[PDB]
Amino acid sequence: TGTDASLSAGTVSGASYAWYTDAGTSNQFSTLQNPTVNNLTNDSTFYLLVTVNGCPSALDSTTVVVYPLTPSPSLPADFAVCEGDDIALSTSTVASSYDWSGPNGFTSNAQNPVVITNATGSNAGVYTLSIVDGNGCSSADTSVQVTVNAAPAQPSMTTNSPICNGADLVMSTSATGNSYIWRAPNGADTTTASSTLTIVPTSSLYQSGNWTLSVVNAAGCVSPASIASAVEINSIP
Amino acid sequence: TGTDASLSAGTVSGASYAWYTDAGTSNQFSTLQNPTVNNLTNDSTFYLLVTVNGCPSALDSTTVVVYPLTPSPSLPADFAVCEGDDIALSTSTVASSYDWSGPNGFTSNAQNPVVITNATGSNAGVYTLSIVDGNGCSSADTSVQVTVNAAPAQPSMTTNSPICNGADLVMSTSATGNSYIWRAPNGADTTTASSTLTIVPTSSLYQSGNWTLSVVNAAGCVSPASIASAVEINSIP
Repeated sequence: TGTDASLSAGTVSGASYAWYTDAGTSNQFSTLQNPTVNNLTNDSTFYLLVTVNGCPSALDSTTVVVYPLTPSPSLPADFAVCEGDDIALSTSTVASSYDWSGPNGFTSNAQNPVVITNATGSNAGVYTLSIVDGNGCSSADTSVQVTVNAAPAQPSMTTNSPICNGADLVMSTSATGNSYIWRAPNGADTTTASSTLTIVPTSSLYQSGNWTLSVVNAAGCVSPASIASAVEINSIP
Repeated sequence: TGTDASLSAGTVSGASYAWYTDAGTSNQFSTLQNPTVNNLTNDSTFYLLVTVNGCPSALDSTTVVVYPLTPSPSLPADFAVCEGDDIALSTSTVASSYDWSGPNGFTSNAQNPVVITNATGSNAGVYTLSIVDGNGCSSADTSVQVTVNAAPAQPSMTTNSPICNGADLVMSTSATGNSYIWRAPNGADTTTASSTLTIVPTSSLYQSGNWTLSVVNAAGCVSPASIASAVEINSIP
C-alpha cells in the first residue's frame, strides 16, 4: 500500500494496445504494452483492449491487489533506569527484520537487541523501532523514551575515635538521602533511615576494622561507597 | 509448497499458445508462452495447446511437482540454568543451514551454536530456531524458553574469638539457604544443613587462618564467598 506498480499485456505481433481506467473503455489510461500505475492505495482494476488491423478483442480486465497496511511494532511504555543499571530493549512483535536505533549510535536488527550495560546518563534519550513484515512492507516507527537517573557522590564518614569494648559505637555521615547503608568489615549489611548509626556492644556489627557507607537516593541510585575508615575496639585492663 | 512457479512452452515460430486448467481444453488459463502459476500447494497439472494457422497440435500435458513440507526443527524441552552456569543450545536435526536467534542478539548458523558462558539473568528469555532443508524450503520455527536462576549475595561470617587449642571452634552465618558451605584455609570442604558449624579439636577442619563461607540456594545457585575471617588457635602455657 502506497507504492507504484506495473501492468503487463501479453505480446501479439503487430497489435496496438490500449488501457482504459474503467469498463466500457470510456476513458483511456495508456497506449503502452507495459504501462505503470502510480500511488496504489487499495485494490483497483484496469481494462486492456488489444487491437489488430483495427479490430479489438474482448476486453481483458485485471486486478492489481494491494497488500494491506502493516501494524506499528510494539515497544514497552516509557521506562526508567539508574546509571548503575542496564537498558534492556526488546519488542513483542514479529517481523522478518527489525530496525532499531538510538542516542549513542545504538542499533540492532533483532527483536532482542544487545542489552546496554552501565547505562549511564549518556544513554538517556529516545530509542526508535521500525519493522518489515516479510511481505515487503515496512511499518511506521514507534519509540520509547528512556530516562536515566543517577547516584549521588560517595558520602564521607565520621566515626568515633578508638573506643573501648563495651561502649556504644557511633558512625555517621553528612550526606543526605532517602536511606543509609553501612558495610561492616565482615560484610554485614545494615540500613538506617537517617545519617547516624549506633552499634550496641552485643551486636553482630560490633566490629573493628575497615567500614564503608553508601547512600540511597530516591528511586534507588545508591552512591559509590565512601572511603573506608578504621574502627578500633580496644580491650580494657 | 506454498510458492509460485512458471510453466514453459517451447518456441514455435508463428504459433499462438493457450494453456488450459484441465484436459479437454474446457477452461482457458492463459495465452502466454511462459505464464506463471500462483500458490502451488500440491502437485497439479496444466495443459498446453499450440496453434499454427488455426490448427492445434496434440494437447501437451505437464505436471508441476510440489516438494513436500519440511518438518519443524527439534529443540530440547524448557531448560533452566543458574547465573553461575552456561547455556548450551543445540539441535538434533539436519539442515543445510540453521538460523538461531535470541535475547541478547544471540545468533548462529550452526547446529552447534557457541555456548553462552556466564549465563547471567540477562540471557534469560526465549531462543528460536528456524531451518532450511537444502532443497530450498524453510521450516516453521520452534523455540525454547530458558530460565536463569540466581545465587544469593555473599553471606557474612561470625566466628569465635581467638580460641585455645582443645576448645570447640564455632563458626556461623546469619545468611539463609538450603545448605551451608565452609572452606578451610587448606581447602578442606565441609557442608552443613544449618547456619552453624562446630569443629571438634581432633577434626581435620581444626584450622587457624582465613576461612570463608558460601550459601546454597534452592536449585544450587551458590553465593559468592564471604569475606574471609581469620581463626586464631592458640597454644596453652
